[PDB]
Amino acid sequence: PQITLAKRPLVTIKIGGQLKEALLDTGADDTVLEEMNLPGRWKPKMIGGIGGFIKVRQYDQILIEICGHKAIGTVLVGPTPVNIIGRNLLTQIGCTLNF
Amino acid sequence: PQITLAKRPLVTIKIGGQLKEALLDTGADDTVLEEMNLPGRWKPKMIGGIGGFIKVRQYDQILIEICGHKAIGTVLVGPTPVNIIGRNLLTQIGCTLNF
Ligand SMILES: CC(C)[C@H](NC(=O)[C@H](C)NC(=O)OCc1ccccc1)C(=O)N[C@@H](Cc1ccccc1)[C@@H](O)[C@H](O)[C@H](Cc1ccccc1)NC(=O)[C@@H](NC(=O)[C@H](C)NC(=O)OCc1ccccc1)C(C)C
Ligand SMILES: COc1ccc(Br)c(OC)c1C(=O)O
Ligand SMILES: COc1ccc(Br)c(OC)c1C(=O)O
Repeated sequence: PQITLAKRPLVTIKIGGQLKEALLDTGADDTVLEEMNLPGRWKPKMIGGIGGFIKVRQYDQILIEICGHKAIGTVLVGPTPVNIIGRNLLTQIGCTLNF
Repeated sequence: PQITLAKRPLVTIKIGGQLKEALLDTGADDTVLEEMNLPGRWKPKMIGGIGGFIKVRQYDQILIEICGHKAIGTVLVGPTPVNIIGRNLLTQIGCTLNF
């Protein structure tokens, strides 16, 4: 698809067997999801942005389906007000910026 | 151009008489620049990111050039570590996400 930016690029995703929306975010190095339960091991990490830092649980090898495209990578789960798809997954779905 | 996302989507911009690198940021509603002077009498504005909210300065009617594409709009200035080009400007230069 081609997505214009008059509105936030919020798209349907599937993760952990659940339908969610997430922001296709070219300004995010990493993928950061709203607090949710995922099974298995994780490691404590912190990530920084405009407000300072938040603490997140880092999960590896998480599958996310993004507009029907599969991506697998590292996902951080924590107190973000928006699910963020970062560049680690955007490259896997062949996402580019064009102008 | 077509910009892949293996690395940060940094491009050169011109603003306030200064050449700078900035992030083409689809996850940003607004454009936020590192501490600098801009012409005009600013208004206060709150913006929110990972880590919470910060208070920044809003300058309206600011000229910016982004890879040869001229734009005019509102630009925020505050304690960001990276110059961020947000959707308010990305739409003006005809920038889309594609996959
Ligand atoms: C999502 C993260 C992985 C992320 N950071 C990274 O990729 C790397 C690992 N971080 C990094 O390099 O951090 C270094 C450092 C360390 C300490 C503190 C400062 C910075 C990031 O925050 N990326 C942001 C840009 C940036 C990148 C590097 C360093 C600093 C910030 C935006 O691209 C990203 O798209 C976020 C997503 C977001 C939305 C809101 C809450 C949580 C996450 N957008 C934003 O931060 C923008 N906010 C918005 O667009 C919000 C949604 N709108 C808004 O504030 O509108 C005004 C409004 C407020 C209140 C009422 C009325 C209107 C901001 C740049 C303007
Ligand atoms: C550095 O500290 C953390 C980072 C991520 C997480 Br998740 C943490 O646990 C809540 C902690 C901590 O031990 O407080
Ligand atoms: C009013 O919309 C927002 C503005 C800034 C931020 Br930060 C928001 O959180 C993601 C929201 C929102 O929850 O929709």
